[PDB]
Amino acid sequence: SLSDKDKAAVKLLWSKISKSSDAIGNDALSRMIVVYPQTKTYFAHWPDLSPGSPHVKAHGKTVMGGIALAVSKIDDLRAGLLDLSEQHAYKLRVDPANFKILSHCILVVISMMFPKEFTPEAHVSLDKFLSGVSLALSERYR
Amino acid sequence: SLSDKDKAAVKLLWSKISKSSDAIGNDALSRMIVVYPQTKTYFAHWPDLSPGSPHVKAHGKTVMGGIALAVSKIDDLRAGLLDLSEQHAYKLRVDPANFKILSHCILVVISMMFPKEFTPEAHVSLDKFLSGVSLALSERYR
Amino acid sequence: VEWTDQERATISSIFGSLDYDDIGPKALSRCLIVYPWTQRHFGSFGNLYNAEAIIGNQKVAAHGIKVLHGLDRAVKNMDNIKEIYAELSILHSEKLHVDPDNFKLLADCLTIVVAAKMGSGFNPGTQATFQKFLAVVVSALGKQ
Amino acid sequence: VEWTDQERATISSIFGSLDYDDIGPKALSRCLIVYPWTQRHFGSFGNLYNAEAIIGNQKVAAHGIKVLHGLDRAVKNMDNIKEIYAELSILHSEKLHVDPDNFKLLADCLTIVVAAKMGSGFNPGTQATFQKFLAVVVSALGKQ
Ligand code: HEM
Ligand code: HEM
Ligand code: HEM
Ligand code: HEM
Repeated sequence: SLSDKDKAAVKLLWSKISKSSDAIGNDALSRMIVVYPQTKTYFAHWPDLSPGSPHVKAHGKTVMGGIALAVSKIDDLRAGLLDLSEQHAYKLRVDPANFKILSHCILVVISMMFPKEFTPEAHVSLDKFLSGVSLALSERYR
Repeated sequence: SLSDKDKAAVKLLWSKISKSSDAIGNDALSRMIVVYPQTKTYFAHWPDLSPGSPHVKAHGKTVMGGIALAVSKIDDLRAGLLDLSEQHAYKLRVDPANFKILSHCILVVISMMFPKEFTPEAHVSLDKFLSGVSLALSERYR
Repeated sequence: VEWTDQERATISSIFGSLDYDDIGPKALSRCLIVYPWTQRHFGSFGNLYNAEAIIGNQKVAAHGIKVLHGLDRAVKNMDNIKEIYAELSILHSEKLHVDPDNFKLLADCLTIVVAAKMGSGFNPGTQATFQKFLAVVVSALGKQ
Repeated sequence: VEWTDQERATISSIFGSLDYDDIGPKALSRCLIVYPWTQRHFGSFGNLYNAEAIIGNQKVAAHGIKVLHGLDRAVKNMDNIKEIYAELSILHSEKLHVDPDNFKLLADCLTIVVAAKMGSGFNPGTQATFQKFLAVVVSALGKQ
């Protein structure tokens, strides 16, 4: 569970990075599909994610829009993200082993793009948050 | 021909950018081979230049080392770059239509990486310089 | 020329992201500084003796903004560019006597100014589509 | 594991570029903050009650530097990693009682610290090779 300090930390970091959220999302998805090639099947329909290809802001905004939703619903992630759990489990059938993978790639991108703001305190709170998001997303799978 | 102001301008810009010269070189070569695909044949032997692949500092340093040479020999580019003209014309047989292409891609990279320092005055002097380098490199072709 | 949906989106995305009142004056002024013979048809009253004078010239600034607005018609109708620019091509050749080579020089300066604005986002594929689009426009304008 | 020449070069390049006295303390301190059960085997005398205390802890800083120096042996001999780490694996299991899971957590923190240092240079392929290398090391160390 997220403490009030954690929730404050997540909101503060988000206030600093949300303006680059399309870029964060594109960068995280692109590295996920390369580093973790079992994931390419989920995004082969978005060939813009191939390195070197022009960036589609709406593709990055998709995933980071989910994170923005989670920041707004940070007091009750399970209820907040229940529809997105259904989408991933039923509609898309994303293997749930991948939520922790995308989480890691988001942390890597944030560290690369915002090294001053991504302190170890920012990282622990954001990591707890993303564990929370991944568990919420995993709710409908079984 | 380069004026004393031009030579000063080129030296000053070079003093600001030379520390990133491996990165400049890699970025310029990689975009050249994508934007101008007739050039891929020259660099297919360096698969590191594919977008997303790990960067080989020595590959970027190759081309930008030629530019560094040219900055040191800026009072007499034809004599300074004559050996590199022979390498490109005879050893490698690079089509000389490509010197102006790589020149443009170097300017694009510099503009992307050093937008504050790449003023229009910096650009005119650097462009004249790179026209000079391309002509020097073209010397041995016919 | 043939255009894919991906390419049409990229061009729309790039141009949507630009502040034409900033980028236009920057591109034309840069062209008049790097290729100073492109001053030929400006400075009929004032002088253009250095970069500060060219960047300060109001008519040059205004025209760089007109160039960017002029490119909008092509952004929105990428498969009719030749036809769209037929009247502006006649204006620039028959009335203004602009050399057709000057359009290629301006296109390069615009690419260098857009690259500075987009930073690392101006990756190889982005540059490829952007330059393809300008090349089509340059070809339509440079008809005599 | 099999390694290509390209991969061996990348690992050499990444590690050559790092200041171990800066990156080592950063990676271990970060691990003790993000995964605070990894304090278990530190703080035998002083306390580690917050991030400032952990980053200020001299023994933690010194050990992060030892971790980076320890990775050098693998950088230089990528095809014998299991054998190279056999004595340090015994030390960390039999004498120190470090959980083998803790090596994976430290590897993630090291990747996040190296990504911050390399910036955009830490592209997808670079991350792939770097994480493959750490994974091999983690597998050798985490033997009981
Ligand atoms: C932090 C974890 C994640 C968040 C916050 C997230 C968020 C979202 C959002 C908001 C959508 C849009 C749903 C809609 O159309 O309404 C989406 C779609 C999608 N997600 Fe995720 N997602 C996450 C993880 C994953 C993972 C791990 C994968 C695959 C490895 C995945 C693959 C997809 C795919 C394929 C779509 C459909 C995209 C499209 O064609 O529209 N997601 N996700
Ligand atoms: C600004 C223009 C250019 C400069 C300053 C430049 C500089 C150099 C330098 C210094 C070398 C190393 C020569 C050596 O081994 O001693 C080199 C090699 C090479 N250049 Fe260029 N070059 C230029 C343009 C081009 C262009 C336009 C092409 C092709 C489109 C090209 C393709 C090559 C190739 C293929 C090599 C061999 C690389 C290798 O395998 O070692 N160069 N160049
Ligand atoms: C994509 C390239 C370009 C576009 C879209 C463009 C567009 C325009 C437009 C919309 C006008 C106003 C037309 C009118 O009177 O109603 C104009 C005027 C003008 N353009 Fe361009 N132009 C371009 C390139 C150039 C270049 C390269 C030059 C010269 C180097 C140039 C020189 C002029 C001049 C001198 C006028 C002023 C005419 C006057 O005072 O009556 N243009 N341009
Ligand atoms: C790649 C991973 C790691 C490497 C290369 C590494 C390397 C080393 C080395 C070289 C030493 C000194 C050995 C000696 O006494 O001569 C050491 C000591 C130690 N390591 Fe690690 N280590 C790693 C991971 C970890 C982790 C994850 C933990 C705990 C979370 C840890 C806890 C310790 C402790 C407590 C000691 C001190 C033992 C003492 O005071 O005698 N190590 N490590």
